[PDB]
Amino acid sequence: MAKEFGIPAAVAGTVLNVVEAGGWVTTIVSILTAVGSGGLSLLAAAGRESIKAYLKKEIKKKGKRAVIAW
Repeated sequence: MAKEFGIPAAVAGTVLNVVEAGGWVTTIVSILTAVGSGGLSLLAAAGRESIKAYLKKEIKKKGKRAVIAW
């Protein structure tokens, strides 16, 4: 999230913590839209898939730490 979307670690970690805690899609969308272009780009990358499901799958694929870095 950091290297490929320019989302800072503190925001990225917050978002992934919400994902892992089973938080609401609305919360994730609000944080990502508020961080600006990087968050908008990440939402775009998810396509039509729920941003929650998309990040869940990225965490499964790469591990949480690597998703933050990404």
